Amino acid sequence: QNPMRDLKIEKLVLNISVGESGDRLTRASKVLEQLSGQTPVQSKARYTVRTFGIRRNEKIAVHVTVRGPKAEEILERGLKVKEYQLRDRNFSATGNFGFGIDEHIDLGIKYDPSIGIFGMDFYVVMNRPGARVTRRKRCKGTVGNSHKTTKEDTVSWFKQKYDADVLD
Amino acid sequence: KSSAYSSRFQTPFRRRREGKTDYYQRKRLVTQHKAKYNTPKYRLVVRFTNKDIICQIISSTITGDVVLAAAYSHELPRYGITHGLTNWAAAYATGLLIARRTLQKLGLDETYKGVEEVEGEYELTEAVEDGPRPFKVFLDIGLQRTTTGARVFGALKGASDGGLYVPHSENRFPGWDFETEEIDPELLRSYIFGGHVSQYMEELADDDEERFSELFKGYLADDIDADSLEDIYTSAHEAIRADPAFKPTEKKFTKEQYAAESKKYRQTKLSKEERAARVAAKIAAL
Amino acid sequence: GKSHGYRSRTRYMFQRDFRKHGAVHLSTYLKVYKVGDIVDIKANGSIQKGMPHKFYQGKTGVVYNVTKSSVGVIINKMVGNRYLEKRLNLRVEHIKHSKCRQEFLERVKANAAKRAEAKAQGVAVQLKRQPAQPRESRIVSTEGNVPQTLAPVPYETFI
Amino acid sequence: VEGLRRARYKFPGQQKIILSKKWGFTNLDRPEYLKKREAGEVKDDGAFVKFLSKKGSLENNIREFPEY
RNA sequence: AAGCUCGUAUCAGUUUUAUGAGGUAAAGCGAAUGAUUAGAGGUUCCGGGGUCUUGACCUAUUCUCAAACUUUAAAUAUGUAAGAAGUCCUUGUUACUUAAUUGAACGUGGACAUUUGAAUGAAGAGCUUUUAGUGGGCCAUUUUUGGUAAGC
RNA sequence: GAGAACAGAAAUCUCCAGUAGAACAAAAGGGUAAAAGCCCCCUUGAUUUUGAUUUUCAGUGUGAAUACAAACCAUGAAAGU
RNA sequence: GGUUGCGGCCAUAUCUACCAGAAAGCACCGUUUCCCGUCCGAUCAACUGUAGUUAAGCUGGUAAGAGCCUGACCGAGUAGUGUAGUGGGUGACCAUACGCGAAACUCAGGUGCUGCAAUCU
Ligand SMILES: [Mg+2]
Ligand SMILES: [Mg+2]
Ligand SMILES: [Mg+2]
Ligand SMILES: [Mg+2]
Ligand SMILES: [Mg+2]
Ligand SMILES: [Mg+2]
Repeated sequence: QNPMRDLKIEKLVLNISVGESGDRLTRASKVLEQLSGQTPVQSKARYTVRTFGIRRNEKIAVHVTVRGPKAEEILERGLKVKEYQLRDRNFSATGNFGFGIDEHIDLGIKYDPSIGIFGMDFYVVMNRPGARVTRRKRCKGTVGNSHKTTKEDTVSWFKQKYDADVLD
Repeated sequence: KSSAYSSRFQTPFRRRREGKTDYYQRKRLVTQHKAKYNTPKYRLVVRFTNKDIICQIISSTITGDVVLAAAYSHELPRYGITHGLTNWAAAYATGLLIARRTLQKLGLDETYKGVEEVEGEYELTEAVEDGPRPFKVFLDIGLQRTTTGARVFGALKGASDGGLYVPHSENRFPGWDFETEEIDPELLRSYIFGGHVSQYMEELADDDEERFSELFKGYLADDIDADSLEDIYTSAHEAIRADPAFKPTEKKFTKEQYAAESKKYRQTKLSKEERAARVAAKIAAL
Repeated sequence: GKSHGYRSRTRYMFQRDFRKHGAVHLSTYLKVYKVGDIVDIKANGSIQKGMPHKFYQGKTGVVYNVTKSSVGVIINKMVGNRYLEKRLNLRVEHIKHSKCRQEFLERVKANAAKRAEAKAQGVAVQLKRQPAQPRESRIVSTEGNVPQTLAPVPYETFI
Repeated sequence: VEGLRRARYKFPGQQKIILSKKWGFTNLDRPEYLKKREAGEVKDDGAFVKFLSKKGSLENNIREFPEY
């Protein structure tokens, strides 16, 4: 019985973790502007670590969230780099998954030596219709066990489409 | 969950567990000046569910809240409004309906006739000299967020225009721009008679016929074009002021008949004798 | 040196009850107090305004003034060898109606009803309370209740 | 008994040597412990034991003490 | 010490009845926090030796504790009430308060006498002025702090 | 706890569990979860006039604190504060 | 009796794992011209009730369930305690006389009640 409990893409987050701030971060933030069509948001460092070379509230990283049909388009181009292959890991016990890349030029953007080369973090959030019950202001509730997203459900969902496989 | 966690857990209030009542604002909404003794404070409760609008006048008592008057959006069909029972214009009409209904009940409908020439102007219900002060209520919006243009303030306008004195400001009405501290009456008046809906109908008709057929299906079936919703709202306002009394729907069946049918679809608890049988039987099988 | 602050030695007195923290229920604010009412004082730890001093904890007084969110209470305080009158401004969260007379007003109503009821029939309406009296004579039967003999038990350790 | 008697000389005050009627370090009398053991209500866990109660879920009380 | 106003009158180092307040004695640790003995069953791409042990946490148990820990919680002490300045019925004042003669406060007039609202007692109760000496204390039972202890 | 290029015990991102085991300038004890904590917006009531009350107490002072009245203001859709 | 709005007491109401739910209601759900708010119409705002679904929320039932609540000559008149003696004992402490009287433990039962308004085979 699966009349409406079909697995669905909730959102996709593109995270670029830059050690320092300033010119390096601005160029990294430039990549996400046209890769997703949206202005990104920078995150500050929670507490300083001397070894990593960051200070408290230094605005080190940047991320962006994309939803709707645009999210699938970026995911498909991001899966071209992996050749539609993932490990038995990369899938959370909550039904979420993600992967990382080392270059952003191979997505389709030009080299642009005024920007540079950056890696990206892909993470896809999965859910089902009716997840609003945990996000609405009034009468907030919790999703039932049968309606939850499972690791075995996501990998099966990832196999039927994209004709991909999972490693050991 | 360990037994220690459960034992020391303190459950919140039932209305807070269900996420329906904000007790922080409730205390300030219902607490009366102690030197005024049993003088009740009346709340104008306005709630918005899917495809329905609810308006009530409620006073608080130790045993429980007491309703003074009620007005439902689904009662608008008997006043000429059938389409859009949840939009901004519907909120204004049911806000007017509750205001006129309570004035008649208290015998004060003759005085404080409201405004018969609505033009989107911000004004309060002034008291009359050597006479009774207007009935005063305070707006209760519950968990609704306060944003300019929200439908809750639309029901507020109808109650104010209906003769009720409801203290409020005009910075949350549509047409108020944050750059200049003044209201725009011409844009506010359009929302009263569904001006925003009319603009959508004419624009969507000349942009995409498929969506204009999918939406506004009742308008096509009943032959109401983009210039007919404004006049039916105008006629509805005059109909509300004419017969604002409450008429309940005739019950097809009695409460006893309803009770008997609902009994068949309810599961009943088990007493101790058969509960002991179930566990004893499970022992013999396991 | 010694310490004698306003809330000294109130570590346990002003605590909330177990699993009874949080907001105040609304029935506290819906009660009505009038001049002449008898109220008893119990501070609430979560309301820091209009809080009584620790001496008046558990004391009972009479309302003499009513304000917006508070009432005035009169307390007799023994100082030296005589009592002095004390006036307190307390928010309604820290007080409640005293039941030391709600069960006395009903006896007043009962006395009037009994006095009027017997007026037409019998004199000596007998509306004074009496202390517990010694038991009257009675007969105890042994039918099915034959006395059972008991004896002291020997000493044992069972440890 | 002789070992405990010799230990009294190291302590001030008066001490008594009492022969307990309980089974070992348990809080049960000897006849009570024997009755529980023959009914399969005692399970060994290290140096002490665990007993079977009439409360709790049957799912937990069946996998333990299968003899009962 | 001088009295003064009055005299059945209210009062009481007391009990009873009704109704509050408290966190000490005790108790508790397979209840929170903090100590603490012993095994048992499990867990690792996440400690270290060795091809399998010792430490780590997990779960179910076990021994023993707290002036500055605690769910529970006495005994003794402790607040208030037990009527005439009371109760009830009717309706007058106001610039306060109420959508409103709605309410609040204070009153007019009417109805109910001392089994008139538990017990016991009461060299009567209430009140004012003025001034002496004193402001080194110590002992006993019980509770209790410092100290090995002390006629400390 | 389960996951994501460089990335590791600790950088950033996502979900789940989470009665407060956090935080609230300072000593400690109370208090607090659609807040009294975190972030954002607007502000000066940390204002004017003179009384009453609580604590230490001789029912003196000083310090601190509580509830109002009469003004003028802030904030909010509003009750309110 | 079911359901919705507003509540009162604030776990007999919570928590864990499963099953069920006619009618209506509630809800998920569809859309982005307009008021409005975001990195993201996810949250918030508006529009339609039309295209869909009881999958979840929600409600009820089930469990020698955990927790919670109530009671018991269950433990126990035990621990503790007011008062008394030219009582016992080197002492530490203890017994008796006239009174008050716990907690843990054990067992049994219970698993929300209810006010105002509206609506429904
Ligand atoms: Mg609010
Ligand atoms: Mg302050
Ligand atoms: Mg103490
Ligand atoms: Mg002790
Ligand atoms: Mg001298
Ligand atoms: Mg003597």
